[PDB]
Amino acid sequence: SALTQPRSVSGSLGQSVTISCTGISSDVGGDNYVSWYQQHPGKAPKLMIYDVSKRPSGVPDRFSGSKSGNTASLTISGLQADDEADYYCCSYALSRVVFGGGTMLTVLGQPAPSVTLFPPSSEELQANKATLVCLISDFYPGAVTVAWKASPVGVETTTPSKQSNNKYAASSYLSLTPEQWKSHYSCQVTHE
Amino acid sequence: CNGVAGPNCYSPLQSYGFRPTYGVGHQPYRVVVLSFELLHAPAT
Amino acid sequence: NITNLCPFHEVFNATTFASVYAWNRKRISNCVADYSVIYNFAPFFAFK
Amino acid sequence: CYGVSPTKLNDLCFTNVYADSFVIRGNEVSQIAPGQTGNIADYNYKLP
Amino acid sequence: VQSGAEVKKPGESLKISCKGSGYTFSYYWIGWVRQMPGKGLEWMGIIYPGDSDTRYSPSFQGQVTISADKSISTAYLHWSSLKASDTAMYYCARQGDLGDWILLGYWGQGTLVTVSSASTKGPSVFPLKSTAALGCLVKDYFPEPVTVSWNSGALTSGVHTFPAVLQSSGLYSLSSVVTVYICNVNHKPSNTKVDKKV
Amino acid sequence: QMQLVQSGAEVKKPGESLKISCKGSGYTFSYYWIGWVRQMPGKGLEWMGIIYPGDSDTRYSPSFQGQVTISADKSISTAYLHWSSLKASDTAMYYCARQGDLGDWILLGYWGQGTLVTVSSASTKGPSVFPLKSTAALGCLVKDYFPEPVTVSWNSGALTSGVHTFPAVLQSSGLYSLSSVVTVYICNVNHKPSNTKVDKKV
Repeated sequence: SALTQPRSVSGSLGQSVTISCTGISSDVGGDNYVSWYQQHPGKAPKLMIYDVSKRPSGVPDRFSGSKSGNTASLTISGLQADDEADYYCCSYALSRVVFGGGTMLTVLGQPAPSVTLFPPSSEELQANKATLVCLISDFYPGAVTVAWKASPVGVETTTPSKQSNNKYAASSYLSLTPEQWKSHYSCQVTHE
Repeated sequence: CNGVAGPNCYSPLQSYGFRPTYGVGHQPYRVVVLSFELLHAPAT
Repeated sequence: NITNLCPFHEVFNATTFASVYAWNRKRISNCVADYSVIYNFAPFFAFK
Repeated sequence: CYGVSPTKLNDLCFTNVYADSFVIRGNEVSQIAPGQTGNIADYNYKLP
Repeated sequence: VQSGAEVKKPGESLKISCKGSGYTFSYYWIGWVRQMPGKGLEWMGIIYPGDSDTRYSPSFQGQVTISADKSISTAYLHWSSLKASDTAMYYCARQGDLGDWILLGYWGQGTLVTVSSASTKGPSVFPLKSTAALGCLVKDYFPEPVTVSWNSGALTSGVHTFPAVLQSSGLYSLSSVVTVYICNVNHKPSNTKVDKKV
Repeated sequence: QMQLVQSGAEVKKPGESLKISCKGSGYTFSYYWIGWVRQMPGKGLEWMGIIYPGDSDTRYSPSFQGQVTISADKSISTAYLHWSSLKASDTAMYYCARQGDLGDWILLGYWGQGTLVTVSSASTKGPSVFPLKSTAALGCLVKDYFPEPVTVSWNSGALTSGVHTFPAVLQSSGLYSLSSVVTVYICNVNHKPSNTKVDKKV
């Protein structure tokens, strides 16, 4: 059996969220072999909810669980900014450790992206290169579009960023020749 | 099937997994069977 | 003509067993009792 | 010791004593005995 | 604190480690749980401080063995004939007095082993109207774990590092900003450090 | 890779009962056997005994039933030997050996670096250093020393290329003498077993 978990959830600040957990097996001796783990993105996992009939030490009282047949639920109240982390339910009734499909906790709230343009350096021009970098940051919604004007213009970009300042960031690196760059650019950013 | 262990015809020789990590039950045990034959035969 | 294997891998490999005063039993029926899969798990101090 | 006593052994005679030697698994010690059954007692070494 | 992850090829028998503290390595179960990029945790097996009654996962019976050190309370893992899909963040967990023997009370730090065969191409640094902020650019580098610092870490506030962008040629490119200056870039797989001033 | 190292070479008098040990690392020193061997160089080698650090299990050679005992510590993974009533017939080389994953339990897998032990009642007489057309090369002479193991260095080991050390020559009076030259300077001689360091410049 494999534990089924929602891939992504949408919570809110001050509200509650219930993470589902199905496929939990049971053996002779009990049926409360359910434990949850809190793993921050890029950090070390920490035990948060185990033996939902009891309360772990050091874990705030705003975390609790429930049991209903073969389906369990993780009740979390008081969603904050630092609560954004990965959660996985575990089942160890048959002396085997299994994990869910991964859960991403996202919260909603009140969110102007920073648009900056930097020309290529002299070291790039001497190497017959011309990289146009348009930096985008300080935007809460996950909607962003990168485009340049030459008539519209290899180019790669990454929309998601790393969890370091609780803010999203995206950047694109347009690689063109210096002969075509000096013959003419501007960055076009679309945001909600 | 004569010399192919791939299909259902398997090799009748299997190896043990004797390791100190495995506790009692899987540890090797030396067995000495002292076969005794006490009868009317001349005893040497 | 029953051919379904017996759920023997459900009691011997249990994580936590019941207490002494609240011992629990598992009903086992309609299966093929293959006791050969029990010896490879672990020896027993009492096998009377 | 089948048929003989372990202590009252140095006061007897034998025709030809053969000391076998073989290493088996820990859970297979209960199978090396007369009248027993199993994989070893039927395929590797059997006692009458 | 854990040891770094060096770029290795499948079949070199690399080794990872983790350091724990706050308990006695006498009768508490301890194991390792990996996490591949893009999936959840995967439990492999555990080991006992005394008689090593190791119980491996059915999908890890002959893929990884536990070789933890007891004299120094430092866990270790041994591999043999590795594959490309073995890249995962290995987390060291112990039993703990919180739950049962199989329950994981505490966890380690985690180290993401990187497996590649691109000969570990050396990186390159290139410099960049706001003045007020400055930045540096790092291009032409295949390995992903590349860090950029400013003045050897003298400035911490107002410093941000953006994730690398995968190029079409397989390389990456990283950008960094600092609130205003020499930007220092360290490459762990190649042990090459390049300095640049805006 | 697995590593193994013994203790330093020492010279003791009959009745001190030294405690030469053996340090092991790089693996679990509980499931692998470990032992020692010693014998007069004119008689070859001789097996002493082995010990299993996993539990209580010791096996000794019939020639070493009560002459020497072998012990081990599973915690720090360090073995510990112990002698009783050392005599003049104990001046032999001590080499350690382990089981190893190559052969059986009795097969010796690896070896240490060695530990020289010499029995003598000369009160550990301190050495003396004396210096020596070519100029070009220089050298020094060490005389008036009873113990055989003597280390000679030039400028505390600063010069390594062109440095050569000749074996010692035992005089008829019962003293050794060796020559150490260097291709070209202070010749430093430090007797580690006696902590005697003598400096001399050519």
